[PDB]
Amino acid sequence: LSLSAGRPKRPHARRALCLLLGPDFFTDVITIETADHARLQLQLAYNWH
Amino acid sequence: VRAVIGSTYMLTQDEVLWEKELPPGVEELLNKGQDPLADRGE
Amino acid sequence: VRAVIGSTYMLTQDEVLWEKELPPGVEELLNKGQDPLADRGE
Ligand SMILES: Nc1ncnc2c1ncn2[C@@H]1O[C@H](COP(=O)(O)OP(=O)(O)OC[C@H]2O[C@@H](O)[C@H](O)[C@@H]2O)[C@@H](O)[C@H]1O
Repeated sequence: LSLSAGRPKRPHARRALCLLLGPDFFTDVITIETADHARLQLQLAYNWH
Repeated sequence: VRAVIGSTYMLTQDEVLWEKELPPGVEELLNKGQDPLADRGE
Repeated sequence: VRAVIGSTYMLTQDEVLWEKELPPGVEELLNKGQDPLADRGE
């Protein structure tokens, strides 16, 4: 599984045979723009299982 | 020319090994693309 | 070619050891990924 890893979530890193199904979390920085044209980068924990 | 697959084949009296000539480019995709589900970034 | 697992196997008269050639990259993930639950930061 050519997964994604790192902070800015590069699309091809962490290649790996396994696939965890447990309640983990990946932190990704996303740079989004508000309605007042003030762009801001923010992080989500993304609790997944 | 036939494709024999199965047990360990022994060539008979009137058989010779046939070299399958793949088109160019395809030979690179079989050596490189061992698993395209994981090897896809390049 | 078969996978014999169990007791201490002894090769018979017509058997030879078969080398399983893994695709490239997979051999690194078996030596490196001994425990991906703990070895995950890299
Ligand atoms: N080999 C793998 N197989 C399946 N899933 C994986 C694998 N490697 C990572 N993952 C999942 O993808 C996520 C990618 O995480 P990263 O971006 O590499 O790390 P980060 O997002 O900074 O933090 C994740 C945090 O969660 C914990 O599970 C882990 O200890 C880590 O500190 C991991 O958290 C994990 O749940």
